[PDB]
Amino acid sequence: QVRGLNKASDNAQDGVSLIQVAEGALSETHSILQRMNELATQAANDTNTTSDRTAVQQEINQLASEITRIASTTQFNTMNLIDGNFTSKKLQVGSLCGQAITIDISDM
Amino acid sequence: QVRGLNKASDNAQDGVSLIQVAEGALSETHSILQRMNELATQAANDTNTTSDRTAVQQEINQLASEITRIASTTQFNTMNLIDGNFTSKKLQVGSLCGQAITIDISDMSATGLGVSGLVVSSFSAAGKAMSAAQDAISYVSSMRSKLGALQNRLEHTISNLD
Amino acid sequence: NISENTSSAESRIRDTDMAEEMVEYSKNNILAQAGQSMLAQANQSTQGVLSLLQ
Amino acid sequence: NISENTSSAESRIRDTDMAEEMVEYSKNNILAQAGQSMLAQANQSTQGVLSLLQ
Amino acid sequence: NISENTSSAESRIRDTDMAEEMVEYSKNNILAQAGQSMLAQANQSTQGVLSLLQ
Amino acid sequence: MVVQHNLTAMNANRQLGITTGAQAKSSEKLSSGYKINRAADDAAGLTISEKMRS
Amino acid sequence: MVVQHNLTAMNANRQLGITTGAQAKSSEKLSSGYKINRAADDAAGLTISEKMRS
Amino acid sequence: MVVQHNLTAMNANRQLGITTGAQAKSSEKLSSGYKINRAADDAAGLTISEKMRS
Repeated sequence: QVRGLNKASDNAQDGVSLIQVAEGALSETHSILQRMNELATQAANDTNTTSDRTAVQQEINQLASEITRIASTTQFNTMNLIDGNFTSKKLQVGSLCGQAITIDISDM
Repeated sequence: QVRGLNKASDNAQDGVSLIQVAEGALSETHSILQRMNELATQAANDTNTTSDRTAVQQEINQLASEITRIASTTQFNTMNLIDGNFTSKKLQVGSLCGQAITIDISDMSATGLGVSGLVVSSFSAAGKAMSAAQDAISYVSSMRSKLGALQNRLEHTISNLD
Repeated sequence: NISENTSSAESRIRDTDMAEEMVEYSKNNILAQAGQSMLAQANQSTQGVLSLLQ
Repeated sequence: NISENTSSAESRIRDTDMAEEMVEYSKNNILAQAGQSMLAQANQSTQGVLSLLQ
Repeated sequence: NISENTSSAESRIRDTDMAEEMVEYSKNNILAQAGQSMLAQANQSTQGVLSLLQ
Repeated sequence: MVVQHNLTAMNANRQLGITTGAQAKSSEKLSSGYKINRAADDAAGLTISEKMRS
Repeated sequence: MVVQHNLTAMNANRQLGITTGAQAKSSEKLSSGYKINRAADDAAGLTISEKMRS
Repeated sequence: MVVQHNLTAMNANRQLGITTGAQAKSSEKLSSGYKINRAADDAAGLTISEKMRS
């Protein structure tokens, strides 16, 4: 029980540590979406002529490539965390067979 | 991963740092083109006599050479940045094989912007030279709009990799 | 402008970040004291031979 | 008159509001002083290892 | 006029820019304070020998 | 704690950098007097301002 | 335990050496103010920094 | 450590010399108001300037 509970305690920290990578990566998806909202708010104004909305669009394309780059690149231990493949992954957080917690992360 | 992400952060900053050299060179291409448009607007007026449009033309020929000198001379780590040949160039922006960001920079020579040979000896040609220099301000705006939007990916990348 | 940006470029490579390096300096400073402590105790460790029927 | 209006328009887009920007400067000047304080405290914070039967 | 232009030329070459030079001065006042800091720490570096079973 | 990785310090270093970044990008607007120095500040604000300058 | 070779102390010694090697590589960067003091720190970064100094 | 040779300190003494030397070569220009005080600063800066002074 003690040996098992100590691997369980370490697995819950391998679990916290994994979460903080994803919760950290999505912290810049906010910085990018807060920027895309504000850019789109600027580009909505009918004082911008075509050349100014393509000047906005260069960043709204570059930043959307960035949200995909954060998602396909953020990994922990060679596993992608927020591409939508971190579905149904179970942490073993006790001494006995199948005392799970489930990690399940939608596509970002 | 930690060692590799720290090189990816260092390379994304080596990317921001390159971009600033290009972006800050095209800032004087704008300032030369703002002057060529103002010179062309002045030479267009047919109150100018011939000698006083060739007096404008001396500054337009010299400033067009200066746009080509900004273009062929601006370098980062000995690579030319706005001669047209900084294309297909990549930043390794992660720990793994081929996690790229791409840097492409259209030609910013006086030929690449169509301001080679702005002719201002008449209202017809000096208006043609206003049109050309306002298109070239529009091109240098659109290229600096790419190099700026790209520095915003990399500031988010460095905030992310760190 | 190019001089300023390439000074910034060469600084980002070559200058010591006095904050980030003082983090690494101070790890090693405490490890040296912890390793000198562990060595000072290692030379005491085999004193336990001397009570051994001698 | 169109020049005075479109000058006023460009100045709205691009000149620094020095009033506003000196708010945002002085936030960061305090946060940098507080961050240097916290980094300087953090480097000393693991001096706690050394009493520890060492 | 040639005197004002060749004064402006020699003042380009030889008078200090007090603006620029107070950048380069203040880098060095900090690096000297930081070098004296590292040298002060470095003289106390080998204080770690003395606990060592001695 | 761990002697080998002062993560209290490494996070404090990471945050100090984010803050000296915001400081150097603010100080640029006050020394120059412009809100868009670089097209990275506002791609429309640049593109529009160059048309209003024109 | 063997009396003739204190292997716990030889490990502690050999780890003390690796620690004060790293400590001198830090102290050098703080005292000089350069990250790359020598080509063993970054051959690419020494090479690029000389082309940028140039 | 070697107790006889504090090279952590000898390198720091040496790099402090480079720093407090460079500081006195800067301080000379602020106290004097001139960039080239000595022909060692710029042989052409001195030589050109004396013809402009003349």
